[PDB]
Parts: sequence; C-alpha cells; structure tokens
Amino acid sequence: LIAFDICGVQPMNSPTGQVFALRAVYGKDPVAAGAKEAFHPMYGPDAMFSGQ
Amino acid sequence: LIAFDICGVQPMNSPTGQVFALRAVYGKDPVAAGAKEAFHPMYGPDAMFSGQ
Amino acid sequence: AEIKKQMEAGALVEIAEGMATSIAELQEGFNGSTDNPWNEMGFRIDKQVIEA
Amino acid sequence: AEIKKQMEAGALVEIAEGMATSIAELQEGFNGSTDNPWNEMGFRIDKQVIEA
Amino acid sequence: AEIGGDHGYNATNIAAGQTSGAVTQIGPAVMGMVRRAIPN
Amino acid sequence: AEIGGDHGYNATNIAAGQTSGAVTQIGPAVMGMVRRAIPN
Amino acid sequence: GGKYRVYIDQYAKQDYFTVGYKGPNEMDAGIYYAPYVALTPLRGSDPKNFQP
Amino acid sequence: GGKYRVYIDQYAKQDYFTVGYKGPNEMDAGIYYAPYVALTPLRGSDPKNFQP
Amino acid sequence: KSRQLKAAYSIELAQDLRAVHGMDADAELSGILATEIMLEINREVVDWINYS
Amino acid sequence: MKFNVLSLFAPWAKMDERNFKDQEKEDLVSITAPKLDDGAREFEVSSNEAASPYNAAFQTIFGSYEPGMKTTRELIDTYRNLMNNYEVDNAVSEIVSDAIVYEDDTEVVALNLDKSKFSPKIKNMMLDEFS
Repeated sequence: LIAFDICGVQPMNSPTGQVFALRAVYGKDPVAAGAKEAFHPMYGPDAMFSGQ
Repeated sequence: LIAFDICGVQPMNSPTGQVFALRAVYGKDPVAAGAKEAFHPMYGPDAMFSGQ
Repeated sequence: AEIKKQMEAGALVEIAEGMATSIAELQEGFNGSTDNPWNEMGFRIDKQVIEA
Repeated sequence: AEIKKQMEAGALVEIAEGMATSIAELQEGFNGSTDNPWNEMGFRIDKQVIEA
Repeated sequence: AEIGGDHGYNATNIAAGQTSGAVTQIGPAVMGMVRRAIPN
Repeated sequence: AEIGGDHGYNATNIAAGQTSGAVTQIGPAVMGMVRRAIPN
Repeated sequence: GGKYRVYIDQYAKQDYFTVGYKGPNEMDAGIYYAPYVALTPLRGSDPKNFQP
Repeated sequence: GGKYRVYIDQYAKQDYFTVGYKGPNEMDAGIYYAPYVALTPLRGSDPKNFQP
Repeated sequence: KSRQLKAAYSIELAQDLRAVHGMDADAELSGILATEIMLEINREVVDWINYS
Repeated sequence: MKFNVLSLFAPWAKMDERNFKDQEKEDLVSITAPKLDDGAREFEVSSNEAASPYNAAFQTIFGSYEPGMKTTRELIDTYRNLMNNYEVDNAVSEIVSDAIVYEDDTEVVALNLDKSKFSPKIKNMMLDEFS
C-alpha cells in the first residue's frame, strides 16, 4: 500500500480535531463579500490601494 | 469592601472559559425526560429498581 | 401530606424487598440479554460557559 | 465503456467513505435498534487433483 | 478597525469559539469538572 | 443506555462539542493555525 | 453522653427517631442480614454486536 | 529524476497520473489522515451455537 | 432473595471519555452500580427496622 | 480533565522529567530493536512520531491491569503458597540466612569506598548516607 507518504497525518488524541487559519485582509472589513486579501498564490497586490 | 472571602475564583486566564459536571443516572436512558439522578442529595435510592 | 398522614397513622409504611429466588436460575442463564431483564444504571454529563 | 467516458467527462467520481459512529455503534440491534447487521467476510479453499 | 467583537451569550457559540469580531477562538478553557459525593 | 452517540457533522455542533450521546466534549483538538506564504 | 451511638436518618419523611439495642453477638440483633452472595461482578460482552 | 517520489496505483481504472505536493510541515499537505482508533479486535462466541 | 443491576454500555464512549476527560468510566459504571446496591441495602435495614 | 498532575508525587517527577528529557536530548537513537532487554513492561501510546500526550499514561492504564497483572497475581500467590510449604520454607530461610547476616559487634552489608573517588569529603558523606 502507499501508506501516508504523500499525506499529512496529525494523529488524533480526540474523536475530533480543528485547524485554524489566518487571512490577511483589507478594505476596512474582515468579514464581507468582496473583502480583499493580501496573500494568495494567484493574485497580485493592489498597488493602487496604498497608492493613488 | 469584602473582596472574595466566600467566593471561588477559577481565574479565567483565558476569557470565556467552561466548566463540566456529571450526574449519575438510572432508568436505561441518560438522555430522556423522566430519567432519575442516582445521587441527587434530596432523594433516596430507588431500591425497588434492582429488587422485586 | 396525605401520604405522610397515612404513614404516621401506620396505615401505609415504607418498604423495599429483593426478588423472588426463581429469578436466580432464570438470570444466571441470561446472563445479559433477555425477556426478563435487569434494569439499568449509568450517567450523562453537564457543562457551562461564562463570558468575561 | 459508457461509464468510463462519463468518468473522463468528470460526471462520475471515484469515492469511498466511512461510517458515522451513530450508525456503526448500534449495529446488530444494539440498544433497541434493528435491521443493521455488520458486513462480514471469510474464506473458501478449493481443491485440484492431477494424474501422474 | 480590528475588533474583538463578542459572543451572543449563546452557550453554543461560546462553546464553539464564535464571536462577532475579526477572529475565532479555539474554545473555552477548562475550569475543572464537578461530580456529586456519594452518601455514607 | 451508555451510548457514545455522535455529531450531526454540523461544524457548529462539532466545534461546540455537541453530540447525540451521553456526554459532551471539551473541544476539537486544535492542530495549529495556517499562515500564508509571503512572496519573494 | 458517651452512652448511645447517634446516627442521622437523612431520609426521614417527617421528623422522628428510633432507639434500639444491639448486643455484642450476632444473635442478639433483632434484625438480621445473612448476605451469602454480594456485589459479585459480571463481566463480558454480547458478541452478536460485541458491546460490553 | 531525483525530483518526484514515484508511486504506482495498482488499481488505476484506465491510465492517468496525478502530481502533487506535500511540505515538511505536516500541517501543510492538502490531505489529512488523522487516525484515532485502529484495529480494535473483537472476539467471543455465539451463546446458541458457539461458533466463534 | 436477589438484587441485581445491568451496566449496558458501549465502546466508543469510553474511548472518548478517556481521551477527552481522563476517565474510562467503565470503572465508574461499576462503582455506580455497586454503590446503588449498597445504598439500597442500607435502606432496607433501616426501613425494616422502622416498620417493625 | 482529571489530568495526572499527581501533585503529591510531582516533586519526584521533576527528577524523572529531567532524566527523560536527557533521553530525548542524547544521541541514544538509531537502534533497530527498541533498546530494552529486561525491566518494566511497555504498552502502546499514540506514539506516532511525537505523539506523547498525558493520555499516554491513560492508554497504558487502559491496556494493562489485566494482561500481565493477572499473571503476576497468580505467580505471587503461588510463591506464597510454596513459601508456606514444608522445606520450601526451609530452603528460603537458609538462603536468606546466608544471604543476609547479622553478628555480634560486626558490621552489616556496607558501602565499601576503597576504589578511586573524586574526594574523601564526598566519600565521608556517601558513608553517612549509606547508614
């Protein structure tokens, strides 16, 4: 078998586990449709945001 | 003033904490209306339950 | 109150008793699951939360 | 063949999944439930004979 | 502004670590557990 | 009926430690938090 | 007074007391309890569903 | 080429490959296999026919 | 005459009770049952005395 | 919840914690078979790479007190039953008599610091502790 060579495990000491993430945001509202984010593999920086 | 002489503290070094408790029960269904508490201080044992 | 009156009166008083011995053979042969079961005891749970 | 084409199309995806505890826990009529036997497996040994 | 927000005093939401603000929480810290005594 | 019971797979309930059985949970074992990479 | 052993009936229904005598022997008791079998544990499982 | 781990899917339905990434940090893998309980054995025998 | 109680407990519950709260609680169930039997006897002795 | 704080034994545990940390800090690793020959009995714990939670004590509790312990219970009781039998009692009494002796105006089993040590001051203190 290909056991777990290609996966994470994070072995359990509970029937359930949780994972938290931080998202850098911008545009004065962290929770909104259309809110923007600073770090994302497929998106450029909003140069005109801090700019003109 | 009398600060906390008769009060517990449980300091909450993290806000919004939680406390647990457990009641022992009898009547084949821990989660049911009518289930009875085995050690409730105001009531005696249901001696008939295990007897005739 | 009425019950207490009858108890004081000696008309109706506290009792508890074990099961007739015929069950001794029937039950050894259960020795768990059956048509004439032993009743059940266990526990449930509780928990509370407090905002700071 | 048709299924394979649909699979290439992305119409149908290979999947496997486990059981809720709430289901597995009461298999084989446990705690008053029913019609829930465990899946089971065994084996069979066949025989062959030759002529010298 | 980056804010904490708060809970709705919904024990469910508190238990779940969910406030109205910028960040969610892991969950409430354990303050111990209480069981009743057994009579003598 | 000492039943484990389960979650409804409702993240809210999972997070809050709420199940159909005898006991409730403290919380779902936090496994850390993800940060995004900062580009070069 | 150093004379009578006083106990609390936590389940008195009204308010009463009982006074009695117990001698140094087991015959001089008034009330008897010959246990013969007591608090004997049962352990196993029901393999049909294999629950404890 | 010394670049990608090579694994064979012995049950591949037709003919394909999948390429992917796992980092040095277990938390970053995409797929999270987090076992809690494994291979709990059960054993006993049927009270009515004694088959194991 | 006899007196007897059933525990009727599952598996996963204990696994989680231990992982989460530090208690297997099979022992606790045992405790509760045995406790209840003794409490009941205590009352039978007292109650029979008051009766008589 | 019922964390194994063992506050009444914890001050001893502190010594064990330091020794344990050295087992992790030290390079006694890269050992095919699991380093042991004779001693305490191992039980599984989560164990996956760094999975060493306090629950490890509890897993050890779960998986024990039945296997091993029942055997032990039988062996000890057997040994006592043998001990109380004729000539078993003698064989042990004589073995013990020879193994542990007392005599008028003599020493008893004692620490003998006649091989090189860091200091006679320390040796004196070791003798005091031995007593």
